[PDB]
Amino acid sequence: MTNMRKTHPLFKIINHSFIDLPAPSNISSWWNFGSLLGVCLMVQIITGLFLAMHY
Amino acid sequence: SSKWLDGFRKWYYNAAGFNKLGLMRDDTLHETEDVKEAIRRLPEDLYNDRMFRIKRALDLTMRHQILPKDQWTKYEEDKFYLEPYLKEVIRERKEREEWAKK
Amino acid sequence: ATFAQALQSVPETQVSILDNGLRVASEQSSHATCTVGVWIDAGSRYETEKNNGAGYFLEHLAFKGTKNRPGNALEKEVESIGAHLNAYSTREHTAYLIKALSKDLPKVVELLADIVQNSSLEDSQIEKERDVILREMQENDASMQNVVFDYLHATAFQGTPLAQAVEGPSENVRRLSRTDLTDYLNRHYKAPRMVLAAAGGVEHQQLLDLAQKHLSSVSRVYEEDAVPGLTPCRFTGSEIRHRDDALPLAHVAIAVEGPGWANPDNVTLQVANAIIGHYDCTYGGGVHLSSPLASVAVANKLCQSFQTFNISYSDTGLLGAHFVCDAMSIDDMVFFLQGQWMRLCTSATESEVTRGKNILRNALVSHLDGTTPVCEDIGRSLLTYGRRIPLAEWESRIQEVDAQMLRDICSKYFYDQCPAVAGYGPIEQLPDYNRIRSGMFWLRF
Amino acid sequence: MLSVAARSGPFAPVLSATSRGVAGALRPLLQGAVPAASEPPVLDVKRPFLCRESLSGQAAARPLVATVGLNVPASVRF
Amino acid sequence: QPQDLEFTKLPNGLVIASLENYAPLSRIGLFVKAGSRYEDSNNLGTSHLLRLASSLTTKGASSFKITRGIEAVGGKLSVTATRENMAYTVEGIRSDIEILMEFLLNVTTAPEFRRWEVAALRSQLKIDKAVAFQNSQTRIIENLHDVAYKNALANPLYCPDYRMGKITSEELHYFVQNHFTSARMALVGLGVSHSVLKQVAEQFLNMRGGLGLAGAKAKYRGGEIREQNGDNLVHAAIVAESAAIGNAEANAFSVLQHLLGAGPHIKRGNNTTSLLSQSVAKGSHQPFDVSAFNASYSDSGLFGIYTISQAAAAGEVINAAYNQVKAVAQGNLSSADVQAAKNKLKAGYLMSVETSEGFLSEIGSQALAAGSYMPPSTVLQQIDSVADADVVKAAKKFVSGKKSMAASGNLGHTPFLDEL
Ligand code: HEM
Repeated sequence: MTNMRKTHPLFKIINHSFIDLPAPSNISSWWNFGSLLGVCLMVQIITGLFLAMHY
Repeated sequence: SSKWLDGFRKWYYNAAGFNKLGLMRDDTLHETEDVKEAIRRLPEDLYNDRMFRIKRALDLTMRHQILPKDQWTKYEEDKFYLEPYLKEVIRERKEREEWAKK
Repeated sequence: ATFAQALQSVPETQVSILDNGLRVASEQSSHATCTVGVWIDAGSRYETEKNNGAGYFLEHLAFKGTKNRPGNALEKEVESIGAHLNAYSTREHTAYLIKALSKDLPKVVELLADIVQNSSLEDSQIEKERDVILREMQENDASMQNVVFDYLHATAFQGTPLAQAVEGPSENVRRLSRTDLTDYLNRHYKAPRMVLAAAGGVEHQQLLDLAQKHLSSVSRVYEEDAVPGLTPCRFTGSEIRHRDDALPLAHVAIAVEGPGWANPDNVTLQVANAIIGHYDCTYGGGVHLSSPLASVAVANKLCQSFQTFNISYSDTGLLGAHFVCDAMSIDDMVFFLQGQWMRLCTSATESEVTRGKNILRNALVSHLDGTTPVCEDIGRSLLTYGRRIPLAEWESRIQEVDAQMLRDICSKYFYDQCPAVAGYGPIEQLPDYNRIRSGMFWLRF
Repeated sequence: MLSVAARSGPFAPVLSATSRGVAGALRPLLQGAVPAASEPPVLDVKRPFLCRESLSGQAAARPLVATVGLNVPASVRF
Repeated sequence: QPQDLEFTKLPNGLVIASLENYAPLSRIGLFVKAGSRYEDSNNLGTSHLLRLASSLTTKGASSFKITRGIEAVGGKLSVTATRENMAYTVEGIRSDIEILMEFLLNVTTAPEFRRWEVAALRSQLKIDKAVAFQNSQTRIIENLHDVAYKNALANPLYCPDYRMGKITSEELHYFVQNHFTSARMALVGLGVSHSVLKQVAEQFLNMRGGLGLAGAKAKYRGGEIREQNGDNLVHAAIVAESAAIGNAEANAFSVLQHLLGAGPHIKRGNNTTSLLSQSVAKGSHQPFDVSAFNASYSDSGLFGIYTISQAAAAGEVINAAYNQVKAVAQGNLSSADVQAAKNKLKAGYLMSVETSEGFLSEIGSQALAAGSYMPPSTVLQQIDSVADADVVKAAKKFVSGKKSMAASGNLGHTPFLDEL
């Protein structure tokens, strides 16, 4: 057997980025903000797609 | 009709086309896990001969050429060198599978 | 000649009780050599952090002279007859044993009687084995397995008398004196917490006559008139990690709470450990080991070694695994180990259950080969269970274990539990407690 | 004839070792290279014996006997 | 119920010894006279690889089948090797002992020794040597046997570093066909009847001649070796010739070994009855250990002093031990201490055979060395017949003999053989 999270060629990127990424323990709430930006970005895209469906 | 089948086998061997590249029949096998284990158990002289034959075949296919007709792999001298190693690998894998069944 | 009447042909352990409360048990065999030992229910669990190294320092002082054989003289009469004298102490037991011939039975009973009764202590000897135990502890700091198991006992039994080690801290062995040792002897060396076990060419009548002649007076009265009890210990899901990157290898032990000495389910848990097994780098097997964890560890070159353990104490215990490996493998090894545990909670089939039953049968019978492990089994069984369990009873208890109750017991003790983790060495890739805690359950199940 | 290295004729660079901190203009003969060799395996450290009681029993008294088990760790007795 | 020990020699020299004690688990071992002493310089370290090659594919059972069958029933398989002979021991339930015998005899009699298997096994060979050399007693004993003999006993147990990656399977087949012959093996069984042992012996074992290769008589060399490796403790072994197995002086050498001290009897004691430890501790104040090293073979033997001392105090410990043995050799000894040494030797011999594995090892060793079984009471009464003059003679033979020294550690203060 093997570890599917670390050996799959697609899941290795998600494991290296958002699962087993080493991060500082003492970062404050401001370090949330950029991730929120990414979420807000895709939110815009989703809403924009539906605003592209009737404009 | 044994000689009809045998001559048809010679015709199919000449019509497959890998004898014109200098290749043996055991070189043309697809390298799955059992076949890779069969190459891993080979003696080093046979391994080097096989690797040179694959390199020569790839070089011939690159230039879209073939060997001269006297350098073609004849049917009688085509040695089935990988057959006992592959046979042992299949036997061991089937033994492991039948142990895992029970 | 089947296995059942072969196990029935084992001689019965003969147990009698003297008038003071001392247990006397014997196992008659055909050997010309015998093993006689004294087991006392007194360890580091019976200490109140002011005499935390009392048992270790007392067993250091036990073979240094008595009130009847001062100095090394008793040593002469245990070395002029060829007898080998040994002693040990765990967190809840103490043993003083002599292996000798069958002809020297009254003398070894006399030495075992007066060692545990009239041990002479003098201040020069107090300071001599004070510095000796300081050097012993300095030596034992370099054995990483002992350090990791002491860490596991410290973090799994926090605030309880099971966290403190047998040796104790260095401040106690620098501050223990004669009066506290005398108090420990008066409080713990009593007949209802004492078993005299014999194995080999020993008749029960001669052993009983010598025990009545020598061990009749043990001062079994409670002098202080205060009851010494055994409160239950609180298991703590926690982790201790000792980061030190200069060590070449990392030792990690992960364990959950055990059921205890008197729980029958321990037997089932033994079978579970026999499914997981153990592996060392010098094993001659290779890839074709039956245990999936050992096979994947030798296929991926993960661990130097691993071993499972089920340590038992009164109502409690530590059931888990210990592996030494390099740093770069640690997390991967943890993952595989956790998967094996969850496999036993979910997908235990009858083939590996039968294999674990056979392994437990062979190990639990062939462990009792010789007078010393038989005597140890008699002493520990009379101290823990209150009786010596016959080997056919162990066979009948192993036989009832099938896959359904094994996965039931494994889901009871391993599934969705909070473990205790102790790490020592380059343990950076050893994860947080949250990933190990998340590894104790499957989302697919 | 002093200068021992030059007194020994054929064994001149065997009895004396010459190195440099700054390379010369003349290129040395037999430049030489370390091949990539194997590495010893990493084993856990053992208990030291810094007291007289721990050294008791560590001295050999019997012929040396090795034992290799299949699922038993390999052991040795002195 | 153990009525006797059934001892039989077949006409081709194969020995079968069986004892029926109705034990819950049976133990069956094949003892082959094929130790590390039977290699010349052209196949050194072959016995190490042949010890490690027990789990390879054999003609009758694959390696996967061998491992899964030996541990599916809960049984165990081990190989125990010294310089002289090797032992292949299987152990398991009385019910499942027949397939264990088939697996053991397939391993021993007909190995296939495939090339890729030993190619994968050389790494385990290196790992096992590096694990076993973690004890400095192992390296000292290996160097002591290397210096003490010219040939036929100086071959190491463990494979040398140059031989790793160069041991072929053809040398293993050569070793098996030349040393696993019929009249050099004893099949010993505990918990198993004699008739099935004879059936297995006539079935699996009767295709070998019996003699093979003889040996090279193990001539004595002498000398010293010193290994500056920078340890906290200095290990020094000073040895000389002694009696072989079967002589009247080997028992006297064992009595002398237990008289001078051959191991502790008390945990964290002081060894008051040991002459060497008392003589060294008369003038010393640092941690140490002195014991008497004894080893007996079929043709030669070794007896001497083993000392673990400090780096700056090695000379005092070595000189104190040597002066104590020189005092013993001049008749300065007590007959009561000789009686204590005899009691210690009898106790150690009786405790070495109480376990089933020690009993099987002693039966196999006696069957290989002499071809007949010796009851333990006869061994005890042979111990009792040793005179004190024999002990004085053995000490005098050690003092007057040529020496071999193996030293390891910080050897700035460790003395030399001519400086003794
Ligand atoms: C690809 C993704 C996007 C699409 C398809 C999209 C599409 C549209 C459409 C169709 C409108 C006109 C609808 C209306 O406002 O009545 C609009 C308006 C607008 N969009 Fe986007 N948009 C996208 C992403 C974004 C992003 C990333 C931003 C910046 C955060 C953005 C900012 C705006 C703003 C400010 C307006 C004007 C809203 C208003 O009327 O006040 N859009 N978008």
